[PDB]
Amino acid sequence: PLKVEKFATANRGNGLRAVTPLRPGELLFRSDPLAYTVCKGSRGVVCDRCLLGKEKLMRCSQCRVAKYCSAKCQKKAWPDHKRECKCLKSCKPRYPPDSVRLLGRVVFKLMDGAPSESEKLYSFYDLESNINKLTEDRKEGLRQLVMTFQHFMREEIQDASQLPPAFDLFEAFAKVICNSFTICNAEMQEVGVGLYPSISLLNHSCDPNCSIVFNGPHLLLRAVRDIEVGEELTICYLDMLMTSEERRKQLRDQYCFECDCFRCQTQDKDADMLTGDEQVWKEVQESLKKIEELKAHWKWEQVLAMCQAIISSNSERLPDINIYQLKVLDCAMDACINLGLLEEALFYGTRTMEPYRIFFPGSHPVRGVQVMKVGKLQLHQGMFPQAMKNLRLAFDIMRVTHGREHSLIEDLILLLEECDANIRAS
Ligand SMILES: C[S@+](CC[C@H](N)C(=O)[O-])C[C@H]1O[C@@H](n2cnc3c(N)ncnc32)[C@H](O)[C@@H]1O
Ligand SMILES: N#Cc1cccc(O)c1
Ligand SMILES: [Zn+2]
Ligand SMILES: [Zn+2]
Ligand SMILES: [Zn+2]
Repeated sequence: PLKVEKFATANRGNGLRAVTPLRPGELLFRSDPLAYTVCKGSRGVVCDRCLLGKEKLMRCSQCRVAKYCSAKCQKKAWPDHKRECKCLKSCKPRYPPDSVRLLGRVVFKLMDGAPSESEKLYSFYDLESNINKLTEDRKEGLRQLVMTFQHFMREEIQDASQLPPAFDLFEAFAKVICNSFTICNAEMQEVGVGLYPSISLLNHSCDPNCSIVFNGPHLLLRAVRDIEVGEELTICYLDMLMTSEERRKQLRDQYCFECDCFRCQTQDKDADMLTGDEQVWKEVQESLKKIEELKAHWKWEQVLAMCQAIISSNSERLPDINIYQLKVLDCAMDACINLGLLEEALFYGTRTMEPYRIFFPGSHPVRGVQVMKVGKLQLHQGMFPQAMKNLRLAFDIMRVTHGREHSLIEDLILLLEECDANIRAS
C-alpha cells in the first residue's frame, strides 16, 4: 500500500501528494534508476555499476571506457552495457556528453528490458518536456544533442524501428533536461546521473517537505516534515547555497518555471549569503568554477592549493557565512579528508558548522553528512565529548534524511557506539 499518489496540480503539472499523514523520516518510495551512468569527472574513478570508489578499477576490455570495482560489478553491468559498449568503442577517442550516454541507456532499457519498477507511478513516456516553453537557444542545443546521439549510437540504432514506438529524440532530450537526477555518493560527492521517472513526479520547493538521498544508484525518498493527507510532496531541486537570483536563473534555464514561494518573494537569506566585500566574493565565485571542476575530477591536491590561497589569503577575506567562502571551506575540508590531512580538515569543517546550521534548516542530508564528517574527525583525534555531541546531531538529522535503509546510518551507529564506549571508559 503506497503512502503517495500521483495527481494533477492546479498550476505545476502533475505532482505527488500524501495518501496518509506522514512524519519526518518516513520512507515514502524507493527506486533503482530506469537508466544511469557515471558522470564525466568520476568516469574511471568510481565503479560504473555501483558508483563506489576503489584504488584500482578493472576496465571493459572491449570498449575500455566502462570501469568496475569487481568482477561481480563488471559481469552484472554487462546486460545494460552490452549495446553501448559497441558504440563507445566505435567512437573510441570521442566521449559523448553525459546526457547522450544516459539516453542511450534509456533506449536500450525500453527496447530490451522488462517494464521497470522505476516507472511504477510515472514513465519516461509521461515525463514533462516543457517543449512549449523552450527558448530558441535551448532548442538549438537540443538539436545538437540529437545529432550527437545519432552519431554515437549509429552502430546500434539506425532507424526508428530500433527506438520505442513514436519515440522522438528531440522530445526525449527535452525530458532529460528537466528530469535528470544527480547521483551523489555517501560523502555527497556527485558521481552520476540517472532517470527515476516515478520520483520525477515531485515538484520543487525552496523549502521542501521531502528529501531524496542516494545509496549507490538506489534512491530513497523520505518525508522531512509532518505532512497532511492530500498535501503536495516537494523536494528542493537545487543546492541550498544559492541566492534567490541564482535559483531563478537555474529554475528558468533548466526547468522552465518561475518560483512564487515565500523564500523567493522575500529574498530569504540572500543578504546574509552575500556578506563581505563584493569584489572579493566575486573573485572567489569566479575561482570556484575551476575549484569545482577540479573537485568533480577528484583532483584533491589541486583543490586544496586553490582553496588555501583563498582561506589563508594575504589579501582581503570573507566571512564564513558568505556562500562562496563556505563552498571553498567545504571543498578544502573534503580535499583534506581525502588527502589524510585530518587536523586541517577539522579546522575547515568546524568553521562550516554554524553556516550549515543556518542554510540547511530542519533535516537536510547535506548537513547531516557534514556534521557526521566533523564528528568523525573529532572522534579520531580523541575529542570524545565534542565528537559525541556532533555524532548525535548527525544521527538526529540522518535518522530523518537517510534512515535505516541507508547503509551510511549503520556506519554512523558504529561511530556512536565507539565514541560512547570511549566516554564510558573513564
Ligand atoms: C517533470 S518534473 C516535476 C513533475 C511535473 N510537474 C510533471 O508534470 O511531470 C519538473 C517540472 O515540473 C514543473 N515544476 C516543478 N516544480 C514547480 C514549481 N514549484 N512551480 C511550477 N512548476 C514546477 C516544471 O515544469 C518543471 O520543469
Ligand atoms: N559531442 C558533442 C556535443 C553535442 C552537443 C553539445 C555539446 O556540448 C557537445
Ligand atoms: Zn562496483
Ligand atoms: Zn565495454
Ligand atoms: Zn522559491
